[PDB]
Amino acid sequence: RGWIFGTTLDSKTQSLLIVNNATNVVIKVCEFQFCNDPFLGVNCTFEYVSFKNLREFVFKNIDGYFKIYSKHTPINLVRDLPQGFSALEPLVDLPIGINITRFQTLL
Amino acid sequence: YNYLFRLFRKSNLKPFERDISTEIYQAGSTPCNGVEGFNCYFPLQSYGF
Ligand SMILES: *[C@@H]1O[C@H](CO)[C@@H](O)[C@H](O)[C@H]1NC(C)=O
Repeated sequence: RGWIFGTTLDSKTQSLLIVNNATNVVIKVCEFQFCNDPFLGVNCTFEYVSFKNLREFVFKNIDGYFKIYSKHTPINLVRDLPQGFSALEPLVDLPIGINITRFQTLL
Repeated sequence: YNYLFRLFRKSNLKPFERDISTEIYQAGSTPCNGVEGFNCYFPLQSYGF
């Protein structure tokens, strides 16, 4: 359901949080003191709001912009990545200005 | 004194990189252990206009 990106991930430097709420996508950049092992279930320089599936994402950070590309496709078989080709299309281009060296996934 | 600038950093910024951090700059052989001292500095000056 989302990702953490940054350098320290402790509050000593800013970090980027991306979360999917099913109603919305929520994106926030802050001096977060993130959990030692983050989880989901039922200050701050920037904020923004807007097996059978394979969901693909590309992330890169260039000149302070954080760029995201994505694609969704069905799959016929469940063992690992399906051999073939389709191109990811640009999702968003966030003007955040933060440095990134590590990331983590929100299960 | 409301206006400040960073005098020291570990490395130069990338284009449009923004860095808030006030962790103590080590300028030499002194192990700073999170506090100021000889060759250990709070990295922001003020203009004092
Ligand atoms: C970005 O963060 C890393 C964290 O290890 C640091 O080494 C590097 O100096 C930073 N980049 C810049 C351009 O200062």
